[PDB]
Amino acid sequence: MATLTDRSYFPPLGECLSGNKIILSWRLVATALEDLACDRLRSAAVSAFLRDGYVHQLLREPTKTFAPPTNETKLDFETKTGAIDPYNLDTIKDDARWLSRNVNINEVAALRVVIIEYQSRAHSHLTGPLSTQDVANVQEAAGVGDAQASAIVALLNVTTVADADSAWADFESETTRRRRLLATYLSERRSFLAAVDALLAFLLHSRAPGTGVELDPLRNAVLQGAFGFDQNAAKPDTTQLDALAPTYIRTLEGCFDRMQMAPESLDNQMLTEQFEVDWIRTALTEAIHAMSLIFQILDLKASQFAAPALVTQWFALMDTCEFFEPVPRGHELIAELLMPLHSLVAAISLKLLNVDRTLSYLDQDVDLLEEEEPYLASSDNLAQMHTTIAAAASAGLISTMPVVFAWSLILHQMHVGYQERAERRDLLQNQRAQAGFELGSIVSIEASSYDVFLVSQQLERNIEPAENMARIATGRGQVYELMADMAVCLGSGQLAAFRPVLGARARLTFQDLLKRSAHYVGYQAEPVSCLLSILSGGSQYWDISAEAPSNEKSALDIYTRMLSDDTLNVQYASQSRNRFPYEFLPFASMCRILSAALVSDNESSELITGLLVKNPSLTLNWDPRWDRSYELVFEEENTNSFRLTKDIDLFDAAPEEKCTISRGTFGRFVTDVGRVAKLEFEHSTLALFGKRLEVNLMAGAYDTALGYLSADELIEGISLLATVLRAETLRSSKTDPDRGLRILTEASRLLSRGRDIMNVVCDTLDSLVEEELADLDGPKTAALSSCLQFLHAALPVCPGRVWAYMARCPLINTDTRSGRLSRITANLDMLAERYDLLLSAVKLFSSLVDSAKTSAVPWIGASDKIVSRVTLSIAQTSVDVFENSATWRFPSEVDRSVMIRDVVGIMHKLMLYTHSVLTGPLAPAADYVVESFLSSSSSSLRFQPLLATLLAAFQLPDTTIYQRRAQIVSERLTTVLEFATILLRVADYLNKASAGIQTQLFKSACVIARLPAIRHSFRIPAISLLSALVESAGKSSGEPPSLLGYLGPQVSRSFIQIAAQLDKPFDRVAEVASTWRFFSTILRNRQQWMANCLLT
Repeated sequence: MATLTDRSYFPPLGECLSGNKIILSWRLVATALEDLACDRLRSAAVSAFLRDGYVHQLLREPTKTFAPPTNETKLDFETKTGAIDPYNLDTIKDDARWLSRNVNINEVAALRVVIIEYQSRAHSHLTGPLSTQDVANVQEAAGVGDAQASAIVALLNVTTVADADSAWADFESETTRRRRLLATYLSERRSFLAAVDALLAFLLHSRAPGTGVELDPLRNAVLQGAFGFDQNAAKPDTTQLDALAPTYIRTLEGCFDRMQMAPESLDNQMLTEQFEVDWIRTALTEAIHAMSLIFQILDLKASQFAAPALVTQWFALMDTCEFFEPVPRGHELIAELLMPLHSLVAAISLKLLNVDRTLSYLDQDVDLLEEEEPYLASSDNLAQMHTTIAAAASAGLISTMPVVFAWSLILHQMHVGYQERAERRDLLQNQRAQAGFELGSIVSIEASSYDVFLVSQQLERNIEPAENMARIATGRGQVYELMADMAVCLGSGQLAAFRPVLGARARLTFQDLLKRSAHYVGYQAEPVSCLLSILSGGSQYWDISAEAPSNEKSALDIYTRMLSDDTLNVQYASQSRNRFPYEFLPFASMCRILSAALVSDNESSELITGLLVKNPSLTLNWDPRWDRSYELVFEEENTNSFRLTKDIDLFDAAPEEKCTISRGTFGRFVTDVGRVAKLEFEHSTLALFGKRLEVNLMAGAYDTALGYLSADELIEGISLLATVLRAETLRSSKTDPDRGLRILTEASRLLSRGRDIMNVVCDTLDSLVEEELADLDGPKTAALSSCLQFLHAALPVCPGRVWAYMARCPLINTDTRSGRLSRITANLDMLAERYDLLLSAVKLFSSLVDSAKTSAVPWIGASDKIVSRVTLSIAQTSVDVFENSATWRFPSEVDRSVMIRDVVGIMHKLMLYTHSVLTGPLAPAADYVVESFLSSSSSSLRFQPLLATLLAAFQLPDTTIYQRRAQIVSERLTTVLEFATILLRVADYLNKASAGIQTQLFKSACVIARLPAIRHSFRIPAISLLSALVESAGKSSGEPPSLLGYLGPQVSRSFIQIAAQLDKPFDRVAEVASTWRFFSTILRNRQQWMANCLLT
């Protein structure tokens, strides 16, 4: 009746051991809730799991899940297994009781883990180290006289030593099985908290962009069932959701304890080096996902004081855990979790301090809501929080510097409030003094709710401690650089650790700190730069999207607040405009960042674009040759106000294309330390920059009042142009197109000779690259990126112009006699700006071949002739890059993964689009790629990057954060695998090749077949490839190479098992079809050994 049953979460043992019921482990549940995940969340298994009342109890009270053993659970453990070929019930029983004793969980929970391990042994086999023979195969597939070094470092890391026969002897041992049990347990712990975190993100974010987002029935079902939250109710009860925060805060003390010691109840020599890392990694991961949850809950009541009990609970925790700073940090797995952990710690602390509402409340400038109560109301609260934050500031714990900084402001404001009331009181004391010395009431001070705390620390008469905290944090504490890093971590770029939604709401705390510190700090280089970083969040031009972070409206607050918030807008945003273009970077950076981020919000985009087109002022260096073209308007003694008596032209010859500012326009000099003037001249920033751009080309044929724009201003200015063009493009409709068109002509509204901004950027591009033919300069190399990005953005609005220019674009046009300039200029080195340049080219090339597919359905500059040489050069360059990537040194492996995915993608699209455009315009390009890979003159060297992807994928860390990193490696793998399949097909299709490329894939089959046990998204592309391999071998005139032969007996048994386990867990139609395709081709292509293995 009342007692919620365990049976749905833990099926009867018999149905598990048989294979009927596959237990939904937390790992699978977690994967079903991953950032991409959508289809998996629909499946009946997961739907039932999330709708289970028993599961709901674990969600509210996480200590239940792996709760300590009791006689109540010992009893259930006997009952659970008194219901029942030997899978050895006694071995399973032995293990469950061993596990329960070693990590001190209850026998039922241990039994759950034991079965999970048992039902995933096939996966365990494949994730183990390769056999020695397998390594020999990879080595031979690589086979280079020099580039085997990069192959060697990869093989060394794949972990190598095994004779397959004894590997099974190891695997079956009692020791090895129980290490797997510990690892399965640690895996389940990580996944449990990851699941809870991801579940809340799923519930609290309606209208997410998943597949068929009427996942609302599931959302509503869980909300009402687990948290009593009825959205359709009059006033929804949130007390249960709220209760999650104090609950999960409690779990954090545990994570911190475990992070310091393994349970002294665990058998020795389970304690390998591998186990210690896994143990620590789990504790940290649990901490990170709990904190993510806590934040989501706090953010439910944002713009409002948290409950004081919540505020003090958190800071008491930070006190006992020393702000989560002392952690054992040896391995890399542990290392990449530190920044995310610290980011959440800072953000949560800031969220709870709520520096913005706190300062406003102290100035009696805010009215509390019904049940709102600030922690400031109590001196006792403040006393506890103070010593904690002060201790962090004294120890110089780096990650806590934002908290120290925010607190120093709060302290100062309390001190000011006290001094004000003290003077107000001492004034009355002196009025009554005066009236008394003519020819008895001892007037006291106005009472505050924080005074007795102030006195206890002497902060009422001595504010030096607060000043010093700010000094520590801005100085040696490097809080500005620190927040910039946390903003990348909490960003929306490829290095981001968290969901964009969470990150966007968290970065908000950092922005509030800068909003308030601007009162004490001016408009200085550091806070400004930091603010730009917090806004940027590590994004770039390629990340620009037509949609908001998970379609969330409030996720864009951090961006929209730059407009709507009086302090940020006046102190930062409008402040940057008031000094543009005299100071170019900040204003230009900010418009680029905001417009890129605000694409989905029309009212915000119009305000930013409108400002660029209708800009009220202009700030520049005063030309001393204008000392008679102005009269002082008056007051004070004015270095300030003046009025232009004559007209002044910003641009002079040595034409009606000039920038003149009519007389009467008012101005103001802005330094007295220099000669800078702010002119109230309304104008178009874009139109102006376009003309500045044009002047820079003519090399002294013009005069500029604005000066020659430098390399940095060249980079920033074009990127802004690119971004704004791109943004306006994505906002355009079929009822309102030509938005990008308008932006192009608005920027071309001031040029000469019937010339466009298009021509200016293209001429800039060509001129730059002859200047960049010197090749030593990064800033110029970066400017090349911007030109390419503009060209990319310009492609959708005027395709023909871009194609027409690419024909003469010196970067590629190998053309007449190998005039390939991008290759020479990029190859020289492969770091920093060079990578960005090469990426921009690749990305632009990819859009070009995309343009040919939609051209087969304004366009005037595109002819078959031109499209053929352009795409041929692209193919030529793509192959060159792809091949060279083997030896190159990229900034990071994530960066390499982007490069490889996009370069291989280009070549894949060339072969795939050749038939839908007689040879055909894409034919020579497609032929170039085909001939490049089929010729064994270099095929034995042109396979290495393919294998590198294979091994990179095989070594993707097991993490539930850094999902964007995992999506990217997955896209690199998938793209390479699918490219390999198209190669095999085309090779068979024209009967050439077969030979080496097919052979190399067989040599690589040992790695390929292990992929499906690394990630779900790997499964279908890997299997699909092996099927294409088997089908190709069946088309060879002799007897096809045995696939079972290469993989070995045991690996094959495990692989085939998984192809059946592929069908099972989520019931996806696609998974079933790939197993069917694989088995069908095995049975039809003379792989008898594999065929028989299929049935055993």
